[PDB]
Amino acid sequence: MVKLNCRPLCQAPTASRLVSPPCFICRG
Amino acid sequence: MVKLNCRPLCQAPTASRLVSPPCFICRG
Amino acid sequence: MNFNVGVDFPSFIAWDGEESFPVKVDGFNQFGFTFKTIAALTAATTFNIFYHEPSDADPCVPGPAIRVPEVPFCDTVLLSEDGLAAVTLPETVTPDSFCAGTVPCMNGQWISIAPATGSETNAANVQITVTMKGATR
Amino acid sequence: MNFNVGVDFPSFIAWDGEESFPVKVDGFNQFGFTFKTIAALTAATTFNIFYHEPSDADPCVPGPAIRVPEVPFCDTVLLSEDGLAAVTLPETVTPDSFCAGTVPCMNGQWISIAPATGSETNAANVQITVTMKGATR
Amino acid sequence: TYMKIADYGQLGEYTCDAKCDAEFGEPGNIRHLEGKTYDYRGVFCFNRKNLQEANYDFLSFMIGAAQRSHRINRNQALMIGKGVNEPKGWLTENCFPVFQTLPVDVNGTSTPAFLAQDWRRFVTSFPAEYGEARSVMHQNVFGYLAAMVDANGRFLFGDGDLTFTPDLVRERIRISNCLPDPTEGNTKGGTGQDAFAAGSFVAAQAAWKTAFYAVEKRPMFFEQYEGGSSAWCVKYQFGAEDGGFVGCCEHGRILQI
Amino acid sequence: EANYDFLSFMIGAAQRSHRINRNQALMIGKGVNEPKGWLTENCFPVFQTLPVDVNGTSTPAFLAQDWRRFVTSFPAEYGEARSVMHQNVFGYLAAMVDANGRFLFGDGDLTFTPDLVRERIRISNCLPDPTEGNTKGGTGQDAFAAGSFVAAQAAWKTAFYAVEKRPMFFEQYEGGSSAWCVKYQFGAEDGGFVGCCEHGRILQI
Amino acid sequence: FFTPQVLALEVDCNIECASLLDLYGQIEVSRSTF
Repeated sequence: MVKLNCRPLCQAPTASRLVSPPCFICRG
Repeated sequence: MVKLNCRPLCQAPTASRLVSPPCFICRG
Repeated sequence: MNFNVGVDFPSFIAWDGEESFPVKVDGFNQFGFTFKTIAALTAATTFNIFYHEPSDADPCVPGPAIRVPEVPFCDTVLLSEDGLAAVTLPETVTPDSFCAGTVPCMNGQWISIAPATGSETNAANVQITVTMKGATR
Repeated sequence: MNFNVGVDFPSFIAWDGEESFPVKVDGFNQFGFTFKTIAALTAATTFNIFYHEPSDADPCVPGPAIRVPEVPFCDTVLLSEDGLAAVTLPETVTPDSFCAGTVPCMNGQWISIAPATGSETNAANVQITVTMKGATR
Repeated sequence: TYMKIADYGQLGEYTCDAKCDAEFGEPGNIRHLEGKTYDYRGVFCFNRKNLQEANYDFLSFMIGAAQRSHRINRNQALMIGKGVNEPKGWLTENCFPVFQTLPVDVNGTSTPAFLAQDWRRFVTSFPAEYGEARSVMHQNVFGYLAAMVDANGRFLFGDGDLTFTPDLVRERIRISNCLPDPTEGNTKGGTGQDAFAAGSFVAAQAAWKTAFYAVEKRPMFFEQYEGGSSAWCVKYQFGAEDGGFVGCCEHGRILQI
Repeated sequence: EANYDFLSFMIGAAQRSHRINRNQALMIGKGVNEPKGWLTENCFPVFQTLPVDVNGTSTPAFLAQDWRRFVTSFPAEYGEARSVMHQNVFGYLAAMVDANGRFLFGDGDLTFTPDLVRERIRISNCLPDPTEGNTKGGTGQDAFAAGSFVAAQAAWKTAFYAVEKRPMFFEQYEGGSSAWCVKYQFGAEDGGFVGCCEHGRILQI
Repeated sequence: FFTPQVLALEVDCNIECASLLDLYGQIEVSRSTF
């Protein structure tokens, strides 16, 4: 049939939000 | 002459609240 | 790759909650018991064991229901006041827990279990069947 | 000297003649069906096989009844409709002479058997049980 | 198949003295068990024309793909695979003791948190009578542990060198990336909407040398599947088979939320 | 004909029941035809904790400060007094936090593992765990039980004594053992008592 | 009809207590009373 390869170009970027432990709030 | 050895089917969750020493408030 | 584990160890309905069924064990040499609950129990339940002989009218149908006598092992601490074999399921058996049992002394050709009187309402929520082991023919 | 084969090959009620019952197999690795006739039938009786999955509400309660598919093999040249796993006990079947079977490919958590459309009235006089083997848990 | 010692019932209690006789205690069990293996095979077809007059080789690429896919699929099934036609994954049986942490409220919102209190409590809540038992988790959650801060602002681990470098392993920590890494990427520890997720697996800690086993019988085999080849195609066939199973899910504990 | 061997299995089970029953009796034995358990002896110096308050709702609580006070409050002239407690208590202690966020013990090591021999502390996982099992009953609210055995400490070389007379003996019961049956019998000889319940403290809630 | 063959062997998964015996005083009486 037709393998139909694409290879997009735009490549538009990523947005990892690199979160990290918040401040220690008392339990209860 | 019962001799009724037995077992159940699949067991069930084990979620024990992992409570932990809270913040030291103040004796006073 | 489950083998056809029905051609040997064939199971048969013994007590479907409200009806017993005599089962022939002559073709076999060993047979156990399998108990199951379908709902929550209220009190402990009791069952009496019966056996049947070839009826004189037909050599391949069960006869009457003769009570099975209990045979004591060693280290026995209690014997039924009648001396007849019987079983009982204790209270607090959740209906997801199979139960096993076996009488070590057989007699007759057919076996049967019946809910002992007074403990038959809960028997509705109880199912009993039996498998075998031998070929012998 | 019949060993207690309740444990080590237990069994359960699969089809009493009035309604089906899910029988868990996940705790085991081998299993099979044993059929038995309370009397002679009128025509060939066919049965559909179903398997289930643990309900999202609880991992130990029967969910929907998924239709297990038929799986052929080397000498299977009679592929039926939509490749569903279904069996059929023929006529000329008597009591005191049982039949057995099992599904070659397993999937799901517990199995169930239902009277395929057209055999219900006749299936009302058949008893189906399941025997397991190789429990690992 | 193999035996499984269930328990050792009580035999002798502490008796009185007006008894020349004695007392019978009930015995335990031997609880025999069985188990099986599982298969893994497949095929592919090439076009002899494409294969021969090509830019370069494709076959060895496919063989390496076979080996790597086999290894990674075996590992992932060993982790999470179901019992149906596969070895049962120890993570899915839900009979290992799995705990979860209370959600710290944030002025009105009880919110998921892998508070260092919970981790230190878990690692020290394990019967040492079972011997040592190693823990496993994802690298992302480990780095999350390394980044925990106090109410002041100081680091909670290695304050003053900007790198925690905690000398792992030497204390029970074996980092893998096959685990479901409760930090989605590195975006799940968000006290705000980014909260780590209702009931998500965090880490594990077990004595694996007796908690789980893997049985190995058949290595990889590759045959030229004659009968599918048509002098215009070629079809190879391969296979390998093995299995795995939990030993006893009481030699290891699991974390969740 | 058995596939397994019941004999050695029964022997091991009997020795195990011997050991575990001896320990459980020596600890909580109810006097009659058995050594009186020094836990139930109930003359041993004991001290409760303080009704710590939070949200103007007092709750039984317990701090490392109270623990150190209980440890150092011993009459040292009595001699060295080993302390004992469940492992879950050790977990509770190694997981104490200040008002800032720092660990009260081993700050910045992910654990707290000293050698519990110079620390004069020992663990028995069946010593009644003060926590209702680990964690579940632990602290704060809906947890942390009340008037419960937290820990013990004593000069056990003079606080409690154990007497040993005869080890385990096993023999085939000749009487009653026919050619169709067979029966075995066994026994031992042990006991214990409390020396003087003035050599050790108890920490309770 | 096939024969499953033996393997594994000795999953036990059973625990005990500690040993709070050496701390107590040891006495070895020969008779039954003291």
